[PDB]
Amino acid sequence: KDTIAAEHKQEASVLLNLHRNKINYLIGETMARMTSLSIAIDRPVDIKKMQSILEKTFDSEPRFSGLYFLNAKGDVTASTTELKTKVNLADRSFFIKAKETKKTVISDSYSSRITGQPIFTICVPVLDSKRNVTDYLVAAIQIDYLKNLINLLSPDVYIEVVNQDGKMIFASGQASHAEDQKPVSGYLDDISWNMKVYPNPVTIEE
Amino acid sequence: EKDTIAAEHKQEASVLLNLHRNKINYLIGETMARMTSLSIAIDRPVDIKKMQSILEKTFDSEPRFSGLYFLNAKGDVTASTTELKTKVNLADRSFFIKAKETKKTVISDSYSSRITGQPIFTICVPVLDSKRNVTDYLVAAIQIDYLKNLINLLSPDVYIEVVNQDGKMIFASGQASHAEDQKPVSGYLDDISWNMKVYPNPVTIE
Repeated sequence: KDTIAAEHKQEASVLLNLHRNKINYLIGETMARMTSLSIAIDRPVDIKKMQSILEKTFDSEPRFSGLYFLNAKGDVTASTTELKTKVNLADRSFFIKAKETKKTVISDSYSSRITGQPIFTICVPVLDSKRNVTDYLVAAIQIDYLKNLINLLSPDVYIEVVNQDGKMIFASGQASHAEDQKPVSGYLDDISWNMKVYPNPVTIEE
Repeated sequence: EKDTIAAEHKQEASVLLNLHRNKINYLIGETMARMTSLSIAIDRPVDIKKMQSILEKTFDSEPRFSGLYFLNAKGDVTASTTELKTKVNLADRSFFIKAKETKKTVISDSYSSRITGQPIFTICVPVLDSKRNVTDYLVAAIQIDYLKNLINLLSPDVYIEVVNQDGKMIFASGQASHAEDQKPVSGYLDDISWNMKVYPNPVTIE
């Protein structure tokens, strides 16, 4: 029984690596796209050009809740989501941190002010020649997209992702599959979310 | 007995194979993403002075690149992170030929850089006008050494080999003597036809 259990633990550890890599790739690639956009856009930014870019970047990319451009004040000035009212994001932690650090920020999860759904965001400050922040690129990723990705590959195993405060980010599978099991866990690269993959129990065969 | 520890050594070679393939696949995917976002963000028609600055900013602090270049439709290098001594034309390169014909991103096999003289592989992204004619090319050359050092840094003590589809050695990490009497766990990368072979460690006295 110890031998099958050990196979099951190794399998869980394989899934842990597989699924974290998928998420790390999505996050990393998005950081790289937003960074390249911030570098290549011609100053001063033409807002209709930026709107076109965001739409083209968004197109056929289910990972995104939306892509947005903000002015120095945090007003959303371009948006893949058709906005019904003016939106300002200056109060968001990621915005406060991006402004302060003048570096890319990857936020914890929260409920989108624009769509009402759970997202997390990658924010890249756009700088002028004097290193002053003039604008912000914001890529909002849909948490549910990540969850569904994992669940489709691994429907029969219980996987949890939680943040440092212990907030559930998402959970995939039936928690019952986890009974009497200790999980195999590990953090993501760009955000301190911890993924826990529970090994499946040893069945009657044996 | 032995067979049980050998099975563990094999599983860890498999873990390493996936770790390292994931790393290189990410590097290639991220670089493609950076180049495609660049072509989308920049004003058209492309201004060569602005492209030159963008390439320098992209290249700066990126050990991965041998160099970044922009080619005109004839294959002349028109922007370059590498100081050029004479005119350079890459129209004879296989990747250029395939990029021109397919009008899609191409990833090349390894070769010796005409510009730096070092072993590299390149990622080439054609730039198209409104009517889908190819007018220019973005070229990102990555140093093989960078990949080799990347693998070595993670796994000094195990023998790993990367060979292309024809059996040409791309690079090896570690001492070949560690592979003696072992069968490798192997797999191809995603976007380039290189096969990575990770040899498990021998069973020790313990």
